[PDB]
Amino acid sequence: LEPTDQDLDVLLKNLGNLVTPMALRVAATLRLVDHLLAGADTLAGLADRTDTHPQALSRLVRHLTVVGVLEGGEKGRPLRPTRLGMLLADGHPAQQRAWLDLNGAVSHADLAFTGLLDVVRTGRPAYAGRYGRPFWEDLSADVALADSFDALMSCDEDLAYEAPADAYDWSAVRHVLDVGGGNGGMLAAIALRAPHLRGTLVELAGPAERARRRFADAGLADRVTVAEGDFFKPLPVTADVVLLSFVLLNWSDEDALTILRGCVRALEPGGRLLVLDRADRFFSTLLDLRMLTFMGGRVRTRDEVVDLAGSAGLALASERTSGSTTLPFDFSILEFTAVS
Ligand SMILES: C[S@@+](CC[C@H](N)C(=O)[O-])C[C@H]1O[C@@H](n2cnc3c(N)ncnc32)[C@H](O)[C@@H]1O
Repeated sequence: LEPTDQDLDVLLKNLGNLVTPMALRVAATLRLVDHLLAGADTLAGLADRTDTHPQALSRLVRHLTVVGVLEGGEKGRPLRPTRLGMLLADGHPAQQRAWLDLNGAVSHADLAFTGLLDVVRTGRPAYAGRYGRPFWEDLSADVALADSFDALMSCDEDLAYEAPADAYDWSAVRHVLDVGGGNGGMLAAIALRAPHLRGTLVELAGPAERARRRFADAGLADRVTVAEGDFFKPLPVTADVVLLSFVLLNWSDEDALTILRGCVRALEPGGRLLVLDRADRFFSTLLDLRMLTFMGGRVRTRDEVVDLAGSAGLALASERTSGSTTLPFDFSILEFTAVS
């Protein structure tokens, strides 16, 4: 095959273009579009409001103009965002300004993509190599990253867990061990549906503190407790139900296996281990690479989790996938028993 000039152009402006996406991130981070919409319409004006180097900013601004994010400033027209540029306004529902915000977790993490070669070579995430510690430990210690990461996820919404909680019968369930339960959304929805149910959530300090508050707010502290812990170490209690809610997808096959082995060990005899997890092609592969690059994990298909569970001494007992009005993706609950 012989590449056309159009192929070359698309490679240079788009696919191989690492400059423009950083310009967008700098643009979002500086609230450039917001400052323009609030009245700034000159370079010195924007520079003054962003505390940026006037000449350097003009250069970012020329680029942003060529690529279609800003317009005007014809060297006597007024500097302004384009229709596309309006995506960076603070309140657009697509939250693109938050996604690109270098202060935010996702964009911050995206920068670790400069270590992608090593990621493809070793299968290991680049995040720690860039920032000093692994993704979740970083988010745990830094509330701005944690909250910013959470704010962009549908799981963080008010009714996020109603449907999955609705999908399983908790009536006879006595004690749920919620491994890496985050701020406790699933556990709370469960505890509310099952008044006699007790719960134990194991988490890093950051999310543990937020889960404590969620449980208190809900009148659940009497029966749902929070334990700060490392789910790579032996779990602190046993339970007739062990829950992994959107946890496995964050880990490599190897790390996910060590987590499950840990869960099987805390699972009381006869108990149930539950894994709740789960154009078009572009977005899944994007997500997949972020997951790999950020934390060493991946979205696994059903069978893949089944085989992984099988290697942890678990056998599939039942499976259910369903949709929600809240989530942009259907969810699924894999229910396992100890095969021994
Ligand atoms: C997808 S997030 C939250 C998952 C949550 N159960 C839910 O329903 O969304 C994954 C969680 O695993 C937690 N985590 C990561 N490493 C951990 C570890 N070593 N010990 C405990 N929790 C950990 C993170 O703090 C994060 O809250």
